[PDB]
Parts: sequence; C-alpha cells; structure tokens
Amino acid sequence: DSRDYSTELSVTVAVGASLLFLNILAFAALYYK
Amino acid sequence: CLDGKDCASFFCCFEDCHIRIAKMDSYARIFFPTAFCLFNLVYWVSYLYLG
Amino acid sequence: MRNSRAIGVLWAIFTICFAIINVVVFIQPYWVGDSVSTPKPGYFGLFHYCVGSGLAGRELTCRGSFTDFSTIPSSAFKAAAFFVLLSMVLILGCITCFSLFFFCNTATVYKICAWMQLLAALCLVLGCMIFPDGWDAETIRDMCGAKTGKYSLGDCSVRWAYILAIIGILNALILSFLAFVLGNRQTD
Ligand SMILES: CCCCCCCC/C=C/CCCCCCCC(=O)O[C@H](COC(=O)CCCCCCCCCCCCCCC)COP(=O)(O)OC[C@@H](O)CO
Ligand SMILES: CC(C)CCC[C@@H](C)[C@H]1CC[C@H]2[C@@H]3CC=C4C[C@@H](O)CC[C@]4(C)[C@H]3CC[C@]12C
Ligand SMILES: CCCCCCCCCCCCCCCC(=O)O
Ligand SMILES: CCCCCCCCCC
Repeated sequence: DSRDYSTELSVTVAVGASLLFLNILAFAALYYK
Repeated sequence: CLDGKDCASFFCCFEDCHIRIAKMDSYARIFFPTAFCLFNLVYWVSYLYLG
Repeated sequence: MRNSRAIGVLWAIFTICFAIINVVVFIQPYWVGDSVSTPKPGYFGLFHYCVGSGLAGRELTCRGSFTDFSTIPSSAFKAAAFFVLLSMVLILGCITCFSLFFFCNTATVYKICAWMQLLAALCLVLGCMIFPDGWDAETIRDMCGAKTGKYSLGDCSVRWAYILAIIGILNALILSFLAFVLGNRQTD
C-alpha cells in the first residue's frame, strides 16, 4: 500500500491536461479566422 | 465589444424575444424520452457498478 | 460549414465526457486520503467516507450515503454534495437539449447549453469551495489529525477526485464559452 498518491495525482493531471489540450485546440481552431 | 456585438446579443437570445410555444408538443415528444433514458442510464449504472 | 459541424460534434463529445467526469467525482469517495503521519487510514468524499478499524490498516469500514443525511458528517459536506448534484442535473439538461437540436434553431440551442453549462460550472465551483469548510467535523478530525481544520488539509493528502473536479470546472468553463461562440457563429 504505502499510502502514496503522487502517482495517482500525476496520472490524473496528465489525462486532465490532455483533455483540456484537446478542447482548447478545438476552440482555437474554431476561433482562427 | 471586440469579436461580437452588444455584449447581451452575444450572451443571450433577447433578439426576437411566441412561435416555439405552439411546437412545444413536438419538442416535448423527443425531450421527455431522452431525459428519462438519461436518468435510467445514470441511475442503473451508478447503482449496479459504482456501488 | 464542415468545420462548424465537426467542431459541434467534438463539443458534444467533450460535453458528454464532462458529464461522465461529474458523475464519477460525485459518486466516488476518493477526494481526500491518508499519509504516513495519519492516526488511521481512510478517505472521505462529499458524503461517503471509509476509515480503518483497529490497529491494523486492513478491514476498513465504510459509512455515509447521500440519501441518508443523518450519516453525512457536516452541513458543509451536505451543501457541497447538493451543489455538485445541481451541476450534474444542469449538464444532463444540456445532454437532453441535444435532442432539442432537432427542431429548434441551432443558435438558440447552442446558447441554451452555453448558459446551462455556465450555471453547472458555477455550481461545481461553489461546491468545491464549500467542501473544505467541513473538515472541522469530529470524524474527519479523528481520521486526519488534530491539525486538521477549516480549509486546512493538515496531515491528510488530496486524492485524484478533487483535482479531477477542478479539471471538470475548467472544462465546463471553456465548453460554455465554446458553445457561446458556436451559437453566435453559423447564423449569418
Ligand atoms: C461516448 C462519446 C459520446 C458520443 C456521442 C456523440 C453524440 C453526437 C451527437 C451530437 C448532436 C449535437 C451535435 C451538434 C448539432 C448541430 C446542429 C446540426 O448538426 O444540424 C441539425 C441537427 O443535426 C443532427 O442530426 C443532430 C440531432 C441531435 C441528435 C442528438 C440526440 C440526443 C442525444 C442523446 C445523448 C446521447 C449521447 C450521450 C449519452 C450519455 C440539423 O440541421 P437542419 O438544418 O437540417 O434542421 C432544421 C433547422 O433549420 C431547424 O428547423
Ligand atoms: C434528466 C435530467 C434532467 C435529470 C437527471 C438526474 C439524475 C440522473 C440524478 C438525479 C438524482 C441522482 C441520484 C441522487 C443520489 C444518488 C446516491 C449516490 O450514492 C449515488 C448516485 C445517486 C443514485 C444519484 C444518481 C443520479 C440521479 C438519479
Ligand atoms: C418509448 C418511446 C416513446 C416515443 C419516442 C419518440 C421519439 C421520436 C420523436 C419523434 C418526434 C417527431 C414526431 C412527428 C414526426 C412526423 O412528422 O410524422
Ligand atoms: C464507467 C462509469 C461510467 C459512468 C457513466 C455514467 C453516465 C454518463 C452519462 C453522460
């Protein structure tokens, strides 16, 4: 166990950042021109 | 303001507003089944799998 | 128009993803956790919470449900759960109005979800801001430590669900803005 959640926080932040990157990419693509 | 006009026009639909209330039946015919299906999906998934 | 339709489909898919995230963070209890400097192991969510039994960390008991407000540790927890539930209801209102895209005009439906997603985002922010107020409760203090208190994590550590809720807040804000821009576009 070791009651360590740094890995959980890292992977959660990674997937969240990827999702937000995709959505802001869509927003920027729409907003261009 | 820049990239849109009138602040409100951009953030509301106060333009024009009526007509849609007559087609309220047509809206409801597909609105209510979709809402009930969504409720069933979320309820059953939560109570069977996430618990 | 092709790009507008593709962006609309992507927006709908990301809205459904945000709704899934909202449901998961509401239901799951892994908002706050335990560290090596903790009196006992455990973790508590908005209304649910599990704590260890005996000296051994194994065989931890669980208690709390939204339907039973008698078991929720504090009114702050109750309010946070209520606000997150309101966010769920509003985003599901959008996923229903995806049906209304059939008949009503696209700009109007897009603006309707833009406002509803904004309201869901505000409800989720209010819930996430009100939730830490309840850490002064007796059970939370016993699980975490004496240092724990109002807006003070103390010896406990945040788990994945809380940061996932923050990510959901950001996603809801940006999705609401995207919906507003889509509604104001493709109508001239
Ligand atoms: C797992 C990941 C999720 C995958 C699922 C993705 C879901 C994908 C669908 C998105 C729908 C919204 C997209 C944006 C809609 C943009 C608008 C659009 O596409 O065109 C209109 C609708 O088209 C359309 O068929 C769209 C009609 C709406 C279809 C949606 C039905 C309800 C969806 C219930 C929720 C199910 C999914 C989530 C469940 C958890 C038709 O123009 P049309 O000028 O001819 O009209 C006449 C007009 O002038 C009014 O008189
Ligand atoms: C159709 C739209 C407008 C509204 C749908 C909202 C539905 C999906 C909401 C309203 C009340 C919600 C429930 C409220 C309380 C609980 C108890 C919790 O321990 C698990 C989730 C569960 C069981 C919720 C599941 C989702 C739920 C049923
Ligand atoms: C249990 C299912 C209940 C019924 C679900 C109906 C969903 C389809 C909605 C149809 C709306 C349009 C009906 C009129 C169509 C027409 O012009 O003939
Ligand atoms: C694996 C858990 C999936 C939970 C999905 C809940 C319904 C989402 C409706 C948008």
